[PDB]
Amino acid sequence: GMINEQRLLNTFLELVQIDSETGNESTIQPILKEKFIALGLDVKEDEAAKHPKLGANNLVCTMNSTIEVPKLYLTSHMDTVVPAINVKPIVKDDGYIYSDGTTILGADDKAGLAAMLEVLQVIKEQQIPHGQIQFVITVGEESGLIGAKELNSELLDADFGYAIDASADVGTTVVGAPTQMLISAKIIGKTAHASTPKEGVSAINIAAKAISRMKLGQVDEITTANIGKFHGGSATNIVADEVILEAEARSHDPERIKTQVKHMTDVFETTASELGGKAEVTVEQSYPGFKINDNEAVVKIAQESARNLGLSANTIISGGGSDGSIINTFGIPSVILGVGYEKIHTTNERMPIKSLNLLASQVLEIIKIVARQ
Amino acid sequence: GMINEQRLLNTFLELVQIDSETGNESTIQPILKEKFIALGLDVKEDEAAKHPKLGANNLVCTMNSTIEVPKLYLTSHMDTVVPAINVKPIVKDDGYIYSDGTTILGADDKAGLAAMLEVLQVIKEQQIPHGQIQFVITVGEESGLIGAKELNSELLDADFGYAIDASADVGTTVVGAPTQMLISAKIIGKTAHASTPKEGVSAINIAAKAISRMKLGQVDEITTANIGKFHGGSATNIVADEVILEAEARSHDPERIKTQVKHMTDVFETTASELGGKAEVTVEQSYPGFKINDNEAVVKIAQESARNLGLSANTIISGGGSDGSIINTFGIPSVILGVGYEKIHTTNERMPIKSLNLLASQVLEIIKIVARQ
Ligand SMILES: [Ca+2]
Ligand SMILES: [Ca+2]
Ligand SMILES: [Ca+2]
Ligand SMILES: [Ca+2]
Ligand SMILES: [Ca+2]
Ligand SMILES: [Zn+2]
Ligand SMILES: [Zn+2]
Repeated sequence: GMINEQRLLNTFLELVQIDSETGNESTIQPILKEKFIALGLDVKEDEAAKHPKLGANNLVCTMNSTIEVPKLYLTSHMDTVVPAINVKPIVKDDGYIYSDGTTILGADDKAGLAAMLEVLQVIKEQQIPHGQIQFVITVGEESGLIGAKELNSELLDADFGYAIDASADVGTTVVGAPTQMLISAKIIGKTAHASTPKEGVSAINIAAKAISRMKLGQVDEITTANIGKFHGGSATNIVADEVILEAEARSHDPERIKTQVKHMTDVFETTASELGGKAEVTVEQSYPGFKINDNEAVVKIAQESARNLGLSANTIISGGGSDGSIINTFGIPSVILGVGYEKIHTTNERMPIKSLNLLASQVLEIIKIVARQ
Repeated sequence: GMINEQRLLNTFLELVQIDSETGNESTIQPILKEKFIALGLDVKEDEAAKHPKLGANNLVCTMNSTIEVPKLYLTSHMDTVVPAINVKPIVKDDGYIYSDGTTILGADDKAGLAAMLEVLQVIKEQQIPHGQIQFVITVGEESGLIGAKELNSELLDADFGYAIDASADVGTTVVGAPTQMLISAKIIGKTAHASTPKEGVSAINIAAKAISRMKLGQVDEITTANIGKFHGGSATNIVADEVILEAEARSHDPERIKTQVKHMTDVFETTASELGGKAEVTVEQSYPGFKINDNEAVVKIAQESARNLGLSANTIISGGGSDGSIINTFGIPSVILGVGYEKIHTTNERMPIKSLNLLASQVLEIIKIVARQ
């Protein structure tokens, strides 16, 4: 075929053996920079390292057009979740790459990086004509898309592109994603001895009553909410005067997320006030939602590339975020390609070899389709 | 007049400055033993020190009759709550003894001990006739009446007596105290990503809903219940699969405490099961309740002693336990005398000097009244 399977596997295995836990990207980043320079790209850094939760700058690597056709970008993230120091990957007879059980594999997202490096090597050695391609390697994706948020957008020059970073089968494309917001609550009551409970106001009882009347779980077909953490109270014989709650909400409609966050806020505040306490609520947007139209070129090209390789060509809506959630806010239409990694963020993480081969073949195919528009 | 007020004050100050945080009674215990022996008492020790939460044995100190009249016992506890290392008491012009604000005072319960020692010294030096009196000095009262629970009851020989350890004005007598039970619940759900909440079952939602269904606070006129601790969940983006609740219940009716604890147990178990989780509920009796009939000799002698000293002579019901709650289970009618200590278990704890004088005078009067019967 086109891609070198043996080389792609070796690249992937090399990459997972470079320690890059999120916020500690300073080892992997110079190595990736030098690899993309070695492949003939002009590699530029932004100033993301200045952020105190990030260990190196983002990389924006540009390959000149050798044809005019559309300007493409591709993105993967160089960081992994914890624990991912000294990953010892094992290729098995079942056709899956595993960790040894002591770490994550870091297929999320070094499969995406291995796929990008293999494709450039294939393009070089076969002189495949192509348009302009940007390879955007981010830091801190696993700390809440922080590299993407600190990205110098003037370094980008693209009509559309692809985040190689969806939890879906290879050939499935994520065409929309939700807005996510964090909602935290501090519920204050009044301390008393537990024998004289009329002298106090229990923040545990207020928080429990609030939660019991709150729209939570699958709030509707396109909206979710979850209380992740509930902590409060020091002793059985004391009326609890403080509870801390940490929650989230997600929706694919911006008006529904607004209503849901206001709802949670108001339920906490008015339940606490009714029972003689008070609620301090604070909110933070993690990322904004998007939906790319089904007839946009970026979608149809993704689908054609899947069809050409005998894959589903399905388009789905994700339950969460990626760097494409942020890059979409720059006005560059972006969809998220299935990588086919499994059990990510756990020490059982694994990568099917056939999926790595197809992903690499798909990214090549996308570049060729864009090159013939 | 009869109690030596300065000597009483000096004895109190001496005792508070000997560290006896609960479980670390090993230093104060032999110091107290020598004081009781030097005042002419036969002192016996049990084997409470073998208990791994207790640092010394209880002391049972017996004073033979110099008359036949009823056999009395008096009890105080030698331990204090934390923080009570390096207590630096201050006697102020407003008529109160304070700490320096970095520790508790330990008026609870060294006011009781001081009162006892002074009364013994007045009896000795004035040759006041008396019946048999036992002075029962416990350890671990502040760890849940643990020394009283380890007490060798065959060392006791009394018709009735008094725990000098109530949060009430001097001349007020506690004639009843409730049953307290601890109830703890581990609520288990099922983990899932917060974007797909139907795949999981939130233990936070279950635990909150259970609490909203439950009778809590002032359950009725003589029954209380409190959720003191509520802890669960690790992250906003994960459906929480575990919550630990720690609760209590109290009642002056031993059947209503059982009904309440069954009610709480049943609501946890049925709510968990309904919503697809489970509830593990464990119960422990901290201490049993009692109520001494108001016409009993022990109550009438406490009230008479109070009236003789110009004090209210009220009888109340307490909100909590004491060593008297345990000693009553041995069949020795016991009521709890108001000590007049204030803001106990806090670094603002204080002792009115006038209350200390009246308490020592009251204990002396009770011994005299018993000696006439
Ligand atoms: Ca930094
Ligand atoms: Ca990830
Ligand atoms: Ca679709
Ligand atoms: Ca011991
Ligand atoms: Ca106490
Ligand atoms: Zn990823
Ligand atoms: Zn006490």
